[PDB]
This record gives sequence, C-alpha cells and structure tokens, in this order.
Amino acid sequence: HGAGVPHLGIDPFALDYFADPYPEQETLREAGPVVYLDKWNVYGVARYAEVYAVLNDPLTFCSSRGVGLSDFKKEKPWRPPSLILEADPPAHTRTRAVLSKVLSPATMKRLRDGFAAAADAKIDELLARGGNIDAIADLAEAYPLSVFPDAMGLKQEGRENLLPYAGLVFNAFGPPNELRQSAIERSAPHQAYVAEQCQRPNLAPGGFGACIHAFSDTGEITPEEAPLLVRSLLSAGLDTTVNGIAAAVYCLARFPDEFARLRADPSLARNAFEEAVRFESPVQTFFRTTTRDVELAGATIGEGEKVLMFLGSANRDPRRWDDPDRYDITRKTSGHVGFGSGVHMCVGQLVARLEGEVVLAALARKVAAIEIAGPLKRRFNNTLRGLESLPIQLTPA
Ligand code: HEM
Repeated sequence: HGAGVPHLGIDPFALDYFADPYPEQETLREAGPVVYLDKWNVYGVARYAEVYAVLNDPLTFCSSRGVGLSDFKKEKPWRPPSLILEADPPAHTRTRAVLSKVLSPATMKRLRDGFAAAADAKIDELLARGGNIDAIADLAEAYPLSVFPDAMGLKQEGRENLLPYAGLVFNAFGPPNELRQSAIERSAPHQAYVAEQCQRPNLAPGGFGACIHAFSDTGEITPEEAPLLVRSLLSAGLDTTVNGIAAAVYCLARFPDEFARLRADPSLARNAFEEAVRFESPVQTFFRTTTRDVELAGATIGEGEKVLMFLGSANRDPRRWDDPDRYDITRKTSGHVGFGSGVHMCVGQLVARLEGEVVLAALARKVAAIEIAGPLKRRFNNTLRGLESLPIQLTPA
C-alpha cells in the first residue's frame, strides 16, 4: 500500500494536531499531491488542486462506501449510512433533489427578515448585559439554536439537547477514539427524542421538515425516508453552523482592522462570513473511497482505497490563494471548498450563509469594537474545527 508516494507519520485525528493544525497541513501539501498516512493506512490529499479534483469525480471517488474511515462495502456498517451524504448517483440525485428544492433561494428570501430580526435582537440583548459574553454559548450556539430549529419546524422548548445529539455526526467520520466514544455517549440519551421530533406529526407546518414530508405524498421519497432526510438536516447543520459563526466572530474579534472594514461597509457581511469559512473551515476533513484503480497527480491508487481530503488545507494552499493565512474580508472567495464542491456541495449553504451574513450585519451596525477578553478553548472533533469557548467584549455603537 502507498507504493510510489511519500509516507508520513502525521496523525490527523490526534488532539495535538487539532490544537495546532496548520504547520502539519503545510507539511502535507509540501510532501506531494498524494501522501500515505502510515498511522491509519489511508491516502491523503491536501493541496487545492487534488481536493477540488477528487470532490468533482464522485464516480471514481465515491461516498456510498462511507465518508468516514470505515469502508461500508467491505464491512457491515456500524452506523446507518446517510441517505444523502453517503449515497452516490443516481440514488443521491433523488434525495438531493428534495433537499435542494426545500432549501431554495426563494425559501431563504422568505426567511431573511425573520432571521435578520432575530440577529438584531440577539446583538441588542448581548449589548444590554454588557459586551462581556462568550461568543460560543451566547452567540455561535444561541443564535442558530433559535432560528434554525424554527425554520425546520421544531418545537420551541427542549432545544438544549440538539447539540448533545448533533455532536455525534462528524465525530463518527473519525476512528473509534475517545472523541468518538464520548460523542456517542453524549448523543445516546437524545437519539430517540430528536428522531421523534422529525416525524411528520411533530413538525410545524410550512417548515423545512413538513415540506420534506410532502414529497412522501407524491412518491419522490418513501414515508420512511422522509423523517431520515429531515434529521439529516439537523445533523449536518448544527455543529457546522455553530462553528461557522464562531469562526467569523473569532476572526473579526482577533483582526480589528477587518472588523473596521466591515463597520465601514456592512455590505461586506456576506463575504466576511464566506472568508471566515475559507480561513477557519468548520468541516476540516472527510473521506472518499476509490471504486477503480486510478492515477491521481502521478500516484497510482488501487480500487477500494480510502482517501482523506483536507478542506482546511486546500483553503489555505498558496498555490491557489494569495496570502492564504490572512483573513481578508474583501478577498475573492469564490472557489473555496469550505462547503465542498460538486454534486455533494453543501445543500444547506444558503441557510448557513443567511445566518452568518445576518449576524455579522447586526454586529457591523450595532457594535463599535470587538476584542478577545479571556482564554480561548478549542472544541475538539474528529473532522470539524471549532471553539468550545471564546470570551469577548462587545463595545456598543
Ligand atoms: C458553516 C456552515 C456549513 C458548512 C461549512 C458545511 C459544509 C459542508 C460540507 C464540506 C459538505 C460536503 C460533504 C461531502 O462532500 O461529503 C456538506 C454537505 C451537506 N451539508 Fe453542509 N455545511 C454547513 C451547514 C449546513 C447546514 C446549516 C445544513 C442544513 C440545512 C447542512 C446540510 C448539508 C447536507 C444535507 C449535506 C449533504 C449534501 C449531499 O451530500 O448532497 N449543512 N456541508
């Protein structure tokens, strides 16, 4: 295995790596376009060129064998494969089409005012207590926990267990380590509870959930698939959105001159969030599995091989980005892989962007200055990058 390519001892699932990932991500890029990780016996690609290429060759680098370390072809799935994320065309085309229609631009346009109003109120609220708050619990998590479940049609009370439930999702794409084991145990007590809220009788009319269920009535999807697709949105959208808003606030808080540009021109809100996604990519990695013997950037990769993609690294590859390590809210961000690329490119990106834009717009208008006011605590996850705590001080406009 790994014949003809550079072998490395880098551990992409170690907490030491998660705590300070950039130096090693650079090592991965400089070693070659294709490397082999001896600690896990899997191939890896960290440059923008190859990551983009692989993501856009869904036939060759499939997702139906799992986007995690396990090969669902060779091994009986230890967890049920996602009917959307871990499906290849044409199956994927069918379930994707439903979600794509439900999370359309027209839908976002209808939700915009409500999302903005909630954002403005949240910021006024935070300022009222004083600027001294935790950007994670009080904003990165609080804001989406309000508007996202609302748009989904989930009940108002008991949202306290959505994150505990959602923590399993992306950790499950990693090996059976302590992070994985802890997320499973933390999620267990809420599994049945959250699944129940995704059944048709429990969804508020008009929300994402109810609209998805309507597709059961026509035949596009079965009554059994419907609640699973609904739950997939929650799973795929909670930690990612929290980490996304967290990254944007973290970036603007650490680089005051960029927040100054934003305040001077609030219309940069959407791009400041997009740049935050490129710079501090919520979804750092995940796998694809080869379905045939292939040639990739000079390397020979056999069929049935797991390939680990580093989206964060691709988003900071100097071969593609000028001054990659600089957070620039006016940067031309088009092309970054923070939401992936190709047939699987985040079907929920418009929702995520709406939320992010709206939060940063409220900040740009209501806050005069932002500063980190205490020790930062990073949230460790097998495939995601995020913060557990970020004390900051918001100065009123
Ligand atoms: C900052 C926010 C977000 C980021 C950075 C993000 C990133 C991603 C990435 C990188 C993928 C690709 C996985 C692959 O190719 O295997 C993905 C897929 C997906 N995401 Fe997002 N995500 C975000 C928010 C959301 C939200 C809020 C939702 C729910 C509305 C969501 C629903 C999905 C779904 C359903 C897929 C699978 C699409 C398919 O397989 O066709 N995501 N996301």
